[PDB]
Amino acid sequence: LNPLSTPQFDSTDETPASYNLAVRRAAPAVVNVYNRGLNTNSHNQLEIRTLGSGVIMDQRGYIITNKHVINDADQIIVALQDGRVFEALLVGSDSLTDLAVLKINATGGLPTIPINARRVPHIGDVVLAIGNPYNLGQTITQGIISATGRIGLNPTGRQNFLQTDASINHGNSGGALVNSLGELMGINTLSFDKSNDGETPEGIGFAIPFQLATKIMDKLIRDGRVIR
Amino acid sequence: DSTDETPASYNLAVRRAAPAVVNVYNRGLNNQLEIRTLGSGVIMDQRGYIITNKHVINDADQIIVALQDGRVFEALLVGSDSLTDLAVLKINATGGLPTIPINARRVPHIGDVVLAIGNPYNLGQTITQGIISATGRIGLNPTGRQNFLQTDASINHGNSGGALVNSLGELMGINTLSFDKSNDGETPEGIGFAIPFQLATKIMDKLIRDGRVIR
Amino acid sequence: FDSTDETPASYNLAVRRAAPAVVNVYNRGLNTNSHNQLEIRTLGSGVIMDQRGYIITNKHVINDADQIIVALQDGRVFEALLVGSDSLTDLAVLKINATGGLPTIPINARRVPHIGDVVLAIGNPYNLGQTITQGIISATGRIGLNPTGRQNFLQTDASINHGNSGGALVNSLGELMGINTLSFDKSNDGETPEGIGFAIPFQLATKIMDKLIRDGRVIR
Repeated sequence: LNPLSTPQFDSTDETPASYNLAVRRAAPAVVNVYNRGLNTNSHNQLEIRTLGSGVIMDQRGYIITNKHVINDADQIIVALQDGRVFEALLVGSDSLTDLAVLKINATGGLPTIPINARRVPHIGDVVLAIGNPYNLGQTITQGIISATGRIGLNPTGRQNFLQTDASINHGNSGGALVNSLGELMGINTLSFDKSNDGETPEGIGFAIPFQLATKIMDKLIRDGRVIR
Repeated sequence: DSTDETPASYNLAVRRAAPAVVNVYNRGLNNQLEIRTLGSGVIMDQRGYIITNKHVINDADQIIVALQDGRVFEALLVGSDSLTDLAVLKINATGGLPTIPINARRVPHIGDVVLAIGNPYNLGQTITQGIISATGRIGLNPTGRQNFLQTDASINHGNSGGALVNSLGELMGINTLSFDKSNDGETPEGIGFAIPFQLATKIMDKLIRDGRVIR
Repeated sequence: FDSTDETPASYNLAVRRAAPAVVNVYNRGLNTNSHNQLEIRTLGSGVIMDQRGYIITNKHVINDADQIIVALQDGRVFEALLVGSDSLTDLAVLKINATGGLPTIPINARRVPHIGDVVLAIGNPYNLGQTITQGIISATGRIGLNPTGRQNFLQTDASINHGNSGGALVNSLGELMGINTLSFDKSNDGETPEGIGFAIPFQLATKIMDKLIRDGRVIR
């Protein structure tokens, strides 16, 4: 076999501006989550009661999602972008953060979300939201970090939310907010649909910061509940 | 023009692509000709044929095309295709019309930055920015077997038939519909669909040659 | 892969440069039951244009105020005085009197917005607190008759909501490009428009401000 390498050939065209690198790194670890409930008022068949997204946090099969998504589920289904579908067990949940942890049991290696514990999110950072709006299939939307928390009391009622204008819709809750490197910045929350005044908000969404999310996950895995 | 290239900008894509995107008006008799609906169109190649969506020009008594340079021409229908929702128009202008950049070698990738170019609410040509959000989508309607690019570049009534382009100004798609199905009153945000350019060019060529898509 | 040494794409430089000079503006209404609390009649934003404490906002934000309150991102809160307003351009100028230095918005008088330029909108949507949203310049005025009825609006798809009016639209260098105003929120067909917002170009806004400061009003 010839010991010398052959030239590698590459595109002859200019490179389009793109966040595909972040997508390739992060999106395989973001799953579609389905809450199925027995329809008691029919023949007890399972049906999708609500849906959202989730993030595979480690190779063992632990997944973070939102508690409201999986509340009162008779069966929780997790679908990966490679086509695999699993039934998940509920490990635990925390109402104070609206986070829940699921566990799946898989034979083949699981993709995991990139996490850089030393990365500090900054206002103005470009972010991608990854989730399953309206069950159309995994969708990537792009925005920036609009705020990283609040000092004063405010309409979210919270002080540590990330805020973003990456389009968030029903189905995105529990999914990932990542930066342009594919690093997890947060877990997207429920969508903000209507203002107190009755206006339709545009480009206003919230996420639980990743540092808090991982801390809560670890507690739920270890103890099955958050003791404070 | 002495254009200042300093700020972060997609003006390069705009200057290359936007002159080739036209405003399309579907006018019907009343007493007189009123606008029934409107959209956009893309001047595709040196031949000067314009692509738009069939739903934009359907049942039109008169089709008007307005170029960004201020000229206004009646357009004549070359052909259309219901399955792909595409139509091709010709205008009676002399040649040399600005054309959209097209790169047949380019594969749209999820995450690519894109600009939507069209005429939302008859405001005049409008550029909005997003990314390719997904590929191979059946669209707003759950039943179909067509393939769409999905984008979060904001599109509104009046964008249909318009261009979706990348940072190079290359045509990625023809914007076609916005997802608007609500669960319980909320408004879907940032979910729009476009016909991939590769399909649009294949259908255009068939309509130019045969006047219809022969299947 | 290992992304530790990689740098996230960011417009934080523009935010750090411009955001401190963008204030929350509150139009307070006392009514009968809110004499001793802040009941908000109207919500908006404003831009500190110079160290003296002159602030640009929109006239509709401050119309009919019993009191005008301005809050800075550094936590300072001031009573603001109405210096003047211009109905034609829907601009108003406020004045605050502060002991400590004030942040001012970056201005590059030679820079002009171009279609496709990346922009950040900075304001106080829904009283959430200062919020940065990102879009591009969608249009720079219109030559002919159009649905805004005006010819000089910047149009942008940076998300704008109630509370943003009077705030800043800045480019990637943090330079002021315009003053955000009301967005297109409901079409005649009953649809909800997305990504259609308008701003007054900064050159026009600065001219109006200068006149209002000098005369208390635009003299024709």
